[PDB]
Amino acid sequence: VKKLINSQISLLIGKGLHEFDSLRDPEVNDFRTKMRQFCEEAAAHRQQLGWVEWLQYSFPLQLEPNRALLVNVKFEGSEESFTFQVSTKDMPLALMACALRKKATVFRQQPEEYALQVNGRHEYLYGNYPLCHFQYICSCLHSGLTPHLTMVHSSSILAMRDEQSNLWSLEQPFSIELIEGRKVNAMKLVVQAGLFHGNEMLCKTVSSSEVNVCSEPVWKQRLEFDISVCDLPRMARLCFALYAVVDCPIAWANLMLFDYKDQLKTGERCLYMWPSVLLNPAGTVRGNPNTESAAALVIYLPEVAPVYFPALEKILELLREILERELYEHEKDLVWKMRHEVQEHFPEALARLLLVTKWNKHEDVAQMLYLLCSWPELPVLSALELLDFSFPDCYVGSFAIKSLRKLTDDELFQYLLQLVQVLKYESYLDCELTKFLLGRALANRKIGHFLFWHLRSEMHVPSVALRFGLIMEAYCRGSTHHMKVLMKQGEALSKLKALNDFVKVSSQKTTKPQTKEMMHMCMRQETYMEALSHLQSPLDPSTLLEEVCVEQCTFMDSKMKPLWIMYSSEEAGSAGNVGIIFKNGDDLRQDMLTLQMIQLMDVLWKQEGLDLRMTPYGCLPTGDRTGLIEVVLHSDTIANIQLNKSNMAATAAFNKDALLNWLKSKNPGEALDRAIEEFTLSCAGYCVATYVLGIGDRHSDNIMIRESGQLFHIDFGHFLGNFRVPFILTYDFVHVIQQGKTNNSEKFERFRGYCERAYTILRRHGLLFLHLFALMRAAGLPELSCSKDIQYLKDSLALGKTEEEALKHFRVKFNEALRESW
Ligand SMILES: CC(C)n1nc(C#Cc2cccc(O)c2)c2c(N)ncnc21
Repeated sequence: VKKLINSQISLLIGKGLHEFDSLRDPEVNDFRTKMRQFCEEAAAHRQQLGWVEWLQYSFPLQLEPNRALLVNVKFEGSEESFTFQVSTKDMPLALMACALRKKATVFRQQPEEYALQVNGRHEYLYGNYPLCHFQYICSCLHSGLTPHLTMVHSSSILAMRDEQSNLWSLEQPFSIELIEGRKVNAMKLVVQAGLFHGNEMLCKTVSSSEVNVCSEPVWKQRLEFDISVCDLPRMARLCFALYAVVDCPIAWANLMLFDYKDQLKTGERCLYMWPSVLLNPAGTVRGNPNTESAAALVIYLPEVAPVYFPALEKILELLREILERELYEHEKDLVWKMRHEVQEHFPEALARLLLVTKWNKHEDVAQMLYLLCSWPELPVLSALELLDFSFPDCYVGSFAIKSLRKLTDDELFQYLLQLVQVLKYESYLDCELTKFLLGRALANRKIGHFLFWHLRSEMHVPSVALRFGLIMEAYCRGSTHHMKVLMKQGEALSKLKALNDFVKVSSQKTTKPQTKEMMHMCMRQETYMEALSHLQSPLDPSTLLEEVCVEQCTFMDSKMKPLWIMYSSEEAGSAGNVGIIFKNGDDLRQDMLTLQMIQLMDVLWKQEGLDLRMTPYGCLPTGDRTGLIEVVLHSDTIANIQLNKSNMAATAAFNKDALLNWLKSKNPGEALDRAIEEFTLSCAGYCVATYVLGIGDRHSDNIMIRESGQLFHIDFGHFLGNFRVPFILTYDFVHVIQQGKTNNSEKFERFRGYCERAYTILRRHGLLFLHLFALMRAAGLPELSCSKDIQYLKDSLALGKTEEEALKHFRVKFNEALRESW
């Protein structure tokens, strides 16, 4: 059985556990040891949780950032239900007392024993919050549906919990021996090295002699460095580039100069190199695993007598403000002199001072650290900054995790994406960020859910395979039940990948009706119906994907021929009628990120009382150029609506009418105004989000509308202006805002306000978006690479100007956009 588990993990994580031993690497060993233990202690705790505490682990609350409503409640072991009238202000408990009072009458005769389930979902309503505060009641009110819930008893939830059981001496210059290499090229070879502490180098770089592009090369030279050894900061990273010349790059490689156990390194090292596009401090510090086909440099670290980085005990012994909101040489000096007054009077300026400290003078690091040890904790926003590669020092990083523990789960969920990329910044395997992420992930099943997919989705990337594999194993050890649930998911994705391949081939030999019919047959096979049914949606674990409606599944006509898969649930009703789209052949990362940034805007907007009726649909990469998109139902592209067909509700005299005629046929009588309002509001959000993010190549095929009026965008392969992308106002939306009328500045100008509010709200959190993109640089995304891309955001938010100017500027942009509307 111990064998079984091991083998299911191997299958889950897409790499086999045997490959971890094979390496004969004790760092991997220790990581595997320490992390298993830690994780197992987390599951121990979980099986003693109170029933309510268990619910908070497994089904965390889905909350919003007087008036009457109708609710259906029912009990578990019965089909009989009651419909109570209540107030949106009422707590869940009030409902639960109704229900039981009704039960005790029809059945002829204790609220807190209970939680309410959303029917057909992994979703529960509990806590002291007005019904209307829950996303589910909230949502129910817009669409006009009546919430449906089930009284679940404490014994029934405990039954669930149950089921789920498992030093200063050395003053001479630093040097290595460059010895030999083993690749091929066209013309002379040369090497280049520099000692880096993150971005900043710690001395001028040095070089090789010229060696003809021959071998198999052999240098046997001490490369000597412009820095004394006793100065090397703890996170000294030594970086090599190998290229050729008469500039043509070939390979790079980095290593940490101390091992993971603080011991400085000697003697000889063989270096398996990574392929080129010249010196790459940001690259990983682990060798290329394709040792067969890769160039391997050999070097010799010269045993300097063991030696350890000194323990913290030892380190403990050993016109200001105007600039303080990129500073000159002297400006830096003042800051450093004032460092105690910075700690005492401006603790939030920690970062600007870290960047002034002299990472290549050991004495100064010792003093900086000495301050950091009594530095007050910082706001979440400031902590997010300290995580950047600009702050390699492990003592700073630890302080940043410390400051970040106060992240709520919802906040944590919000920035999870970037915290995983940051892992790519880590120099060793056992690190503060990992324990944190795994700890928080073992405390919340939703966090656990997404950490795992973020990790699984990158197992094809050689530079991260081992790091991520090791983490997913650890999670598994501390959550056997959840591992079974995710295999269920991966098994489904496995089938879609085979089904999607069939469809690509098929669709090149035959007609779309013919191919759809074969898909349906292939899906009807026992192995498929079994693998595609009765799972949690990898896009949102609280969504249950029950029986797949084969007759309703099909495929899109785009290049990669993505799949459209529908699902139903008798137990959830019309709420269990959800759909997912499988796509294989494209990078979904960029789209995912884009979608997370919109969702965040909507959060920030909502927090200031502005609801722009956004449609933040799920989009989740799962594997190599594979992942999942959420089906938004009851929607159609602008392009389709505008085909202006015959024998349709919507055919007018003028192509400009069609889209409004469409809103009309979906919304009879009085209800047309609501839809125009939902259209106007969402239209403003998308105009701002696309403008702020530099998204372009909007056109009527990749914009959609829901029957409610809500407009939203799909298919984002381009942001940050990577084809200055102008703000866009499309004439036919403008026509819808203006309720069909030629002139209507009352409706058109309310629309401008929506835009200006939305825009100015995001400037207030400009720095949260700058920090988040700074951390996304670790993703390797082609369109998020250098400083020019972040500048793009600097300029779109006018984050350097006062709010008078930015708003004035924005107003010129919007006007310009109007000119372009006919
Ligand atoms: C109607 C078609 C065009 N369509 N396409 C939809 C879609 C997509 C998508 C989103 C981001 C990236 C990407 O490549 C594709 C879609 C959806 N999500 N919900 C409802 N209908 C949808």
